[PDB]
Amino acid sequence: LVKNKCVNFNFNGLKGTGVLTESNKKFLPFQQFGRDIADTTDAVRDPQ
Amino acid sequence: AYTNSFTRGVYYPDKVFRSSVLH
Amino acid sequence: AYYVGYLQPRTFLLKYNENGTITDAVDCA
Amino acid sequence: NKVDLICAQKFKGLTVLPPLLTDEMIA
Amino acid sequence: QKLIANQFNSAIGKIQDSLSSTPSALGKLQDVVNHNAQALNTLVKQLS
Repeated sequence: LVKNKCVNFNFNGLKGTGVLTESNKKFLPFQQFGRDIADTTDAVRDPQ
Repeated sequence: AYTNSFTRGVYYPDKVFRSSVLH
Repeated sequence: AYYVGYLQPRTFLLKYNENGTITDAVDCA
Repeated sequence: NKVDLICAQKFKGLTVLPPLLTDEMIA
Repeated sequence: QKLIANQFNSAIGKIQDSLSSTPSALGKLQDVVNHNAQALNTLVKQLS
């Protein structure tokens, strides 16, 4: 897991590019990834 | 016998986390 | 004592709080 | 006084440019 | 002169109350802001 750096990533099939910076957030145990108001994935959960 | 369902039966339609929005 | 109801195709407006919890819904039809 | 979405819109290529005259200059 | 000055001062003072109490007073500027926001939101939601 490459943190704090601009990388390409693939979480379970959610492919994307950006910087991962360990958001606090409150994901319900079943919730895999989050989304902003514009329906763009702004948070993910590590499957490891 | 019959009864009113009121506003019950809502579930989470997906695994997506949404915060303080209306979807 | 158990209750049974049936699902139908519908549009719902669900409200999520800041914690990601569905706290209210509107049945559009 | 009487009058996160911005960042979300910015991440889709839509940005807002500041006016040339600031509110202080207009005042 | 004194009566005219007092009337002007009273009217100016009532301007503040008229603007502050009425929430619909500045509807034109807020309409401009809301038109911009609605156009941007429509442009964003067209991506889905």
